[PDB]
Amino acid sequence: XLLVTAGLVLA
Amino acid sequence: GNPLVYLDVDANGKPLGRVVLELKADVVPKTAENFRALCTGEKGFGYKGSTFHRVIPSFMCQAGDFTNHNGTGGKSIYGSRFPDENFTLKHVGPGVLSMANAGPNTNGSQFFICTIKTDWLDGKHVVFGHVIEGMDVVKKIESFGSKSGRTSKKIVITDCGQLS
Repeated sequence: XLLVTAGLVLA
Repeated sequence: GNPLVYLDVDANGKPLGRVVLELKADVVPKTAENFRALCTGEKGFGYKGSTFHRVIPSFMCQAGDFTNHNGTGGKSIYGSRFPDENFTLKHVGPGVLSMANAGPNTNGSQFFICTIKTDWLDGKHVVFGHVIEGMDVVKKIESFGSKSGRTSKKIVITDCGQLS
């Protein structure tokens, strides 16, 4: 999807 | 009375210009102070020389991983992680400055500058400032990204610091 994560980037 | 910081950004060694960020220390003092100190390098580490590693057109530009340079690292002035201070400020539009994380209470050093309203992130990411000048430079950064987030050029924070 459209997320802003730090390690496991998700959909 | 709020802090002001800058990022001077290159693409493959070619200057793109300056981005000037206001940090909303009146709302999120603890989160603003982390970002300010990572820009000045005053704790002995920080953003200078690190990259925008993940850039997605019409979404956001992500940066701040000065330890691992790949999205897995970064650290704050308070240690590896610090709590979500509050969710008072919202992801209202382009130019919002907000913390990346890996779930609740995992703020470190990574951040993003929005290139659209990212309101689905409200309540999940701590917003702590916004672009005052240099949104045209953010748009140049954005142009070097792709839907996958992979950049076509190496986008480097060649200098950073405080202006206030």
